[PDB]
Amino acid sequence: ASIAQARKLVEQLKMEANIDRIKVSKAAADLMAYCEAHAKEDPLLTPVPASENPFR
Amino acid sequence: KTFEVVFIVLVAGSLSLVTIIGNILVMVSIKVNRHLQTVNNYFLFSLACADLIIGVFSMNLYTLYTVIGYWPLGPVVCDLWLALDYVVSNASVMNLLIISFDRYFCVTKPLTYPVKRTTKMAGMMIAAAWVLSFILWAPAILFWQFIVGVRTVEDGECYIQFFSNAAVTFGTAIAAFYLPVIIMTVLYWHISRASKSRIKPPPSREKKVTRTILAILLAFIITWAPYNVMVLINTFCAPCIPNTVWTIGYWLCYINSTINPACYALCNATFKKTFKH
Amino acid sequence: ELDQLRQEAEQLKNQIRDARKACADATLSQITNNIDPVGRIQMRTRRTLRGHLAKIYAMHWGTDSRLLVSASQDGKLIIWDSYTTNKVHAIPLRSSWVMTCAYAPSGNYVACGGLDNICSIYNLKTREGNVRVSRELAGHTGYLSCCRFLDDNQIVTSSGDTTCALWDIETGQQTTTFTGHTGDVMSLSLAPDTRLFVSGACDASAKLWDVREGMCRQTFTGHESDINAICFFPNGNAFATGSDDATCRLFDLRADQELMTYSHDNIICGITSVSFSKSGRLLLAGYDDFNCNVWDALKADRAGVLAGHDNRVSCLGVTDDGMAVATGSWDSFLKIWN
Amino acid sequence: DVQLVESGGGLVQPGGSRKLSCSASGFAFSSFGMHWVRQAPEKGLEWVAYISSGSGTIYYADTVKGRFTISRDDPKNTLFLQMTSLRSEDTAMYYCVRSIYYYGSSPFDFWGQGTTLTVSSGGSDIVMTQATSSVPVTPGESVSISCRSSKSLLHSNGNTYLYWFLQRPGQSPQLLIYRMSNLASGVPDRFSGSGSGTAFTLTISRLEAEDVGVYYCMQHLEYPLTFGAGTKLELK
Amino acid sequence: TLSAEDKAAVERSKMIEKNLKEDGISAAKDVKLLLLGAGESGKSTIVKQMKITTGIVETHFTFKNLHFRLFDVGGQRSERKKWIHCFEDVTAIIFCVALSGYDQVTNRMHESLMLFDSICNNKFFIDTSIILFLNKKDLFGEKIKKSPLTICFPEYTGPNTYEDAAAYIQAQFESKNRSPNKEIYCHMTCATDTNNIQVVFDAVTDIIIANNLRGCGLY
Ligand SMILES: CC(=O)OCC[N+](C)(C)C
Repeated sequence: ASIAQARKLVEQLKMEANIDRIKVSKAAADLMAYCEAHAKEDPLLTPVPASENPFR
Repeated sequence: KTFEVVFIVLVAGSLSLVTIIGNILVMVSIKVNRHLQTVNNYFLFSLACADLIIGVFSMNLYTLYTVIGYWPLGPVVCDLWLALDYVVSNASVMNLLIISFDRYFCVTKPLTYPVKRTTKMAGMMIAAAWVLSFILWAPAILFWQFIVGVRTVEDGECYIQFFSNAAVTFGTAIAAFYLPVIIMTVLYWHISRASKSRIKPPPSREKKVTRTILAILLAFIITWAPYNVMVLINTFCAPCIPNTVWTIGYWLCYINSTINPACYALCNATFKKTFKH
Repeated sequence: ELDQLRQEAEQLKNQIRDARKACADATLSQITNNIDPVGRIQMRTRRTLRGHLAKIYAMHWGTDSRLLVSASQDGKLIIWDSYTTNKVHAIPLRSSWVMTCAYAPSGNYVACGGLDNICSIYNLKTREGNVRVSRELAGHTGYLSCCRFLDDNQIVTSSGDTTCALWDIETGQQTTTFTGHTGDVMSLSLAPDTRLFVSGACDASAKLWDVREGMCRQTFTGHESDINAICFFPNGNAFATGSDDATCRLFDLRADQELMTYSHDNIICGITSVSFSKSGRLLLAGYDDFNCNVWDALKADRAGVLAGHDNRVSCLGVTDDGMAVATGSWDSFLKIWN
Repeated sequence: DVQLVESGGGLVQPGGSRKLSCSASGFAFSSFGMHWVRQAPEKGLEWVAYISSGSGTIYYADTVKGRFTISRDDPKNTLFLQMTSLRSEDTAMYYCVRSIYYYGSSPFDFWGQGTTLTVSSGGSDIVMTQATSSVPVTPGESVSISCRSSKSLLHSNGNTYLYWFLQRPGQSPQLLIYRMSNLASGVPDRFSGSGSGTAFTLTISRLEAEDVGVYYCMQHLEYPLTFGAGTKLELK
Repeated sequence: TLSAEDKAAVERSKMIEKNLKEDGISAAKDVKLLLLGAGESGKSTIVKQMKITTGIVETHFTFKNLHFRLFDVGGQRSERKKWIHCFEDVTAIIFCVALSGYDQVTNRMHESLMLFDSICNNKFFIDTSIILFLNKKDLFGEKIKKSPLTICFPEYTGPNTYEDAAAYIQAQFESKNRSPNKEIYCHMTCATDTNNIQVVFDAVTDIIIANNLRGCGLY
């Protein structure tokens, strides 16, 4: 009955509650470093001259 | 003299302002609103452009002419202005005719016609109307005197020269007025007849349709009728027509251009909802 | 014994919340108070692809960033050429109700699905000319929402029966099934390494699956309504979920918690599609109020609007080299922007 | 599976006429472009005509315009060539090729088998020259074949329209590399092509006894299509 | 032109665009419907009397050089609001109500009324007209002769005859719309009735004519 469902739910929660967590400061610094380390290769926020733009 | 001229100038300016404001309102409303923009509105756009041109140029220059009393700029400008006026008037009439045809084909052939009428067909029909009006009016008006090899326009007036000729003015007037009015009234009778209820206090759907049809047809006929009837009595016997009635007539034809934004572009509730702004 | 297990689950979730609270020391807004704003990113329409007759529901780019696929309820799956606005294939479908499409990374196959509960696979490089149906997968008990190609041999689908599955196209059998959701599943995005993926459901939750063991790994719950679009960050350590409560949020895998929400009091209509840029500095999100938005993903402030559609935008996607972005709305048109 | 078989050749007196047929079976005939290519008893290959899918555009060679007519009947998936006022220089073997065209397709991928035809006695083209004529080879050795043109084949689109064909003796030509370095379907990885503008080469690695024959180069930049004299490979 | 053929590709594009146009033209002579209702409301009966497995089940039929597509979507047992946006732009909606709603499942008639209210005021169906079928009209006579109608509607005040009660039910159902751009057609249908395709036909024609009049601006 509901015993199997409850056992599955608690097993899932226990399995999920054993994961390493890093600090949010690092998890934001990594994102910002990736964003600023690829600024020159993103042709969207840095407009491309019409000499190399393939759609115009 | 003292007050009559200023009164008629004020009336002409008021009508010209109304015409321009209505046309520009139509033009802006078509562009700005996504809902209002549709493939069945390019005809209204073309009609608005024609009405605007007629209003500004024809109304203002003819007002100046009728007040001062004689054509200032000489025969060349007179011929150019007459050609432009007649061409754009015929373009307006042809736009009305194309709208009538579109409504007839959309109502009588409901399912297949809307998809078979691509956006290119609309532009083709507008181009056909404008080009046909241009070919019919501009060449003859500009080159009648060179062809017949004599010029009779007096230096004290500005009117089309081949009005003396019988067959040509009959052909132009008969076509330009009497053909589109007959086509329009026949098509609108067919639309009204085929718009009843077939099943088994709001007003019945046929009542609104008939009201709009009568409004459109009366608005066209009452304005454009006085001018063309005097042409046919003029071509045989000129002295019958007094001078004052001709101006009133030439002007009513202009007044017909004021109410086109009302008759054609104020039936959809979206126009009025936008117009509150 | 139901009450005891319920209490155990309550204790487990309390521990989860306490750990999440402990692991947070600052906010991404605080650390990003010094970076340079991107300014007004003005984009212009370059091409308009007008072939369809009904509302467009899905669209996927090609691996070479030139070929494009689109699907609609006119019964057609026509693939385009972006540079020349040419039509190169037109594939008639069996069911007009189509809500997803995919285009294989190698370029040989495409996929389709919808209310018919069947994911179809087509071969484009056949020896005899015209395209033909290769497989017709049928294992789901509800409408499909999103399908992605692992490779030419295996595909992953998400359906509205609260399950996701991984198929073997050669045999045609449902190799693995993923379960754990409560409501309909409506979105799916694969990792850059294609070793794991996420899925957002209509119970306001998103899960982190693993394609090998077939077991959910993390559960993220921040939204207040159904989630309609997910997309990974380019580095594969974060994703953005656009939900139906007129907001979108960014989640981080390792931190296991929300990072930043992108909302504005002038916005009330919900999201339909979400995609990033090649560097992750921009977030593009479709909307129900007939236009699209661009968000400075590191500052949560608007940085442009992509107007030009007069109905709901339903699909959105940037190319694999980041040169262009394509959108498609319910007015049967599709645009390209640079 | 895919088959192109022709019929209608034989002995013709000068001044007569003949009708050649190309019956196809195994593919979507109605959505393909079909060519006609003839080969002299000892010379190389020469292009004859072309008809597009839907019979929209038809092209003819310079030496057959006004005498030959090419038409197709795709409901019965057969291709025709009507010939009028034959001369002594029209005696050759006529082939039938399919040339599906779209973005990324491989034209000239399948060739017919050919019908003989013998007749008894009664400027702006892009010339392409293959200086090499015949070279000896041995198995296990690498050789290079060169084909040069007179106009640059590098279009502004970035494409370079050069096609390489192989004709083993007593057989019909095959497509090796198309436009100008892509590898065709079913051809091994040994073959490779390179070049730029007007000088091109074909690289063969680990030559065996099965890839012996004559190699031809063709251009597709602008009609008429021009072939080359071809280079013959024979065992040393 | 500067095209390097590179020009049969354009020809192919034009040919398949022509095919798309031809397919679109030929797919505009079939009317798309949508059948809604509840169990035991007789919505299967109207399908059965109309002449000629998960997913969308259809009832593909034709009548008088106009082609019809009846989509029955009662088999999709999932969230309704997540796939009804693709079912808009249908010509009409067919709603079936059983007149013998005199028992619990609340009274079935009240559930039907609530569902009709929900479907005629949805944001995707504000402008789509509804054709309403009142099924099982033969049972209703004996049911109302045996039992009164006040069990369903306490505020009923009038004769207990067939005509007045039927008119009251029809008015109660027709008083659920507020949009002036749509109309509700009604019909009393027995369990076994002669014609029910003509009623769909002459209503769909009226819907199409009204839509054309509105679009032209002549309305
Ligand atoms: C075309 C036509 O005959 O009408 C005359 C127009 N009008 C009176 C403004 C000059």
